[PDB]
Amino acid sequence: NECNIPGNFMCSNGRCIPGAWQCDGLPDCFDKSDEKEC
Amino acid sequence: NECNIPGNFMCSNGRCIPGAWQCDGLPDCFDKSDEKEC
Amino acid sequence: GAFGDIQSRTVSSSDLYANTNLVLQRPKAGAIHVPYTQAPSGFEQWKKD
Amino acid sequence: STEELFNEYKLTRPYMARCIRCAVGSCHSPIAIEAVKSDGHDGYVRLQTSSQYGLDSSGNLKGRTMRYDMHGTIKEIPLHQVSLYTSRPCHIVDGHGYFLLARCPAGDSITMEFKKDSVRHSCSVPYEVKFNPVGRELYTHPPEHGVEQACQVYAHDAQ
Amino acid sequence: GLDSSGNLKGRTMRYDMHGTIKEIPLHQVSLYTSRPCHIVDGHGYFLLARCPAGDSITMEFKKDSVRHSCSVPYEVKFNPVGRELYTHPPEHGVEQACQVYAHDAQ
Amino acid sequence: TTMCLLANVTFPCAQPPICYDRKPAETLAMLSVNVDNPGYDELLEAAVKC
Amino acid sequence: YKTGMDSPAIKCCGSQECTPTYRPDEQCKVFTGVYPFMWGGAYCFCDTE
Amino acid sequence: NRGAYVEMHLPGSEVDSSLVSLSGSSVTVTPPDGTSALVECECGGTKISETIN
Amino acid sequence: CTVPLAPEPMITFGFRSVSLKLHPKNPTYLITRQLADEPHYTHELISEPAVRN
Ligand SMILES: [Ca+2]
Ligand SMILES: [Ca+2]
Repeated sequence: NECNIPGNFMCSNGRCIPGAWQCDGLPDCFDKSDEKEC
Repeated sequence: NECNIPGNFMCSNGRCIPGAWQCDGLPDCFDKSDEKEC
Repeated sequence: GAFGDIQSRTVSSSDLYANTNLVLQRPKAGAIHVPYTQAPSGFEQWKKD
Repeated sequence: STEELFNEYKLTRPYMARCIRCAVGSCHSPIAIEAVKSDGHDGYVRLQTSSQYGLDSSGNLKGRTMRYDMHGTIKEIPLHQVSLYTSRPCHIVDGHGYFLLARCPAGDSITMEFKKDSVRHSCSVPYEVKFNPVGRELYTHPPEHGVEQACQVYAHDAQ
Repeated sequence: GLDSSGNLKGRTMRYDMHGTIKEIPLHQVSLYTSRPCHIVDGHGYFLLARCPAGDSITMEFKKDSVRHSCSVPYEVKFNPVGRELYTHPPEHGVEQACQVYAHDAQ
Repeated sequence: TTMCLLANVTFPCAQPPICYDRKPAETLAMLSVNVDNPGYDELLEAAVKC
Repeated sequence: YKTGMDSPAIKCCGSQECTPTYRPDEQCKVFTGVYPFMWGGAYCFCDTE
Repeated sequence: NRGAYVEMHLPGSEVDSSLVSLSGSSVTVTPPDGTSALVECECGGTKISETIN
Repeated sequence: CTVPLAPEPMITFGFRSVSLKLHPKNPTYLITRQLADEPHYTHELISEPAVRN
């Protein structure tokens, strides 16, 4: 959905990570939601 | 030129080391100024 | 929030009187927890007085 | 899309500046601190340092690393090796160029330090880092639950 | 500032351990009053540090996976110079006469 | 429409003749002159990348 | 606000002047009798001036 | 053991994503070894199936 | 941002009077005002248990 803090990307499980952690070659989400469509 | 704190030795680049670091065999100041005359 | 918001008749009475102003709140979107609001402990406030 | 944002700090380099409180005394520091902007609410500060974040030691992309000048020869370390603290220990979120986004509690100074193999580097500057609640209850640490409210925090992305 | 056998090694600390004498390098000794401190030097029984104010001091190190500590309730106070009361000294200003512990050992 | 400058050359700002990966100092001196400019972000983004 | 600060202009055995820029609340002042220190060493070779 | 106790309960079902995967056309569920599971879908109609390994 | 939520005040009614028992968890502003031409507002920071009539 939407993270409360503006500059964040939301994982599959609802955990918000920074937007510069999406598609970086390092796993951060459970089951790699930042590592799917890069 | 002396340092401010009363027990310091002064390097070539102005940086002040403790007074017993002057001839100690380990490189403390840039360009080894303290280790030049031992 | 005062002395005796918890009142058990003896130390091992297994029947206590509780008037602690406990109110349940609505949980955050996407979180499994029980939020609640209540007045703080009056035995601690009595120890502070 | 993040790389077109990022590419402008390829034009630059880290530098060595003067920190008045190094690990021993006053020295010339690879990680000297320019400003600490804490005007948002929930404890997020924005450091500007004498180092760079996100570039490798040559100039290209790399994930969570600090890049710093060391007497001419630009070096690098990972970002989980860099700690910083105001009064309590802080938590680094991300870095992008000369800037860093931490999460610090309030305190009357800010100290950044990393550790080499046996050489410890530090910089402490007397800049007030402050914490700001939201609304009419003056918490010191943000709560576990409550009513949602509008705020104004530092954005995580480097847009 | 001494070696475990009795020589003069540069930056180390020399401690007894159940009758027998050991040593570690000084950069694995840490202390703190309220926030962390920074050891400058040491000579004999006396360490010189730089510390913020606090109620106590905890000097600690870790030789094996066994952590040594000691906390004593001794007040450390930070004393400003001049008519203007600060907690961390400024980046710039004017220079007044102050009295600090001399870094040497004379 | 806004035309940037490198010399007496009003080139399109979205397509500069030089890029930073091939010219290290000439692109920095290209961005040196177009600082006071409404079209500096376009020249910036087109000046590092190709 | 944000106090912007231009980098210092050092001249070894010479002198300087003040060039205005008409920036907001701009303070400019020159200082003599300097002997600065970079990370490499003494930036000048002169004692005074 | 002094007279003060905390209370144990049956754990619920923890949904785990790392089990469900995509084949070519169907949805492949791989329960962990020596452990049952259950899958609930609403891709067709109402659905429930307690699959064991 | 998620903000906390103070305990419910215990309102006791009287003839042309409202009493308020206020037990705060952390310091909390009580802001009152009358709905007339003179509002007579009251901006107070209450940090302890306090009765306000
Ligand atoms: Ca990632
Ligand atoms: Ca030396």
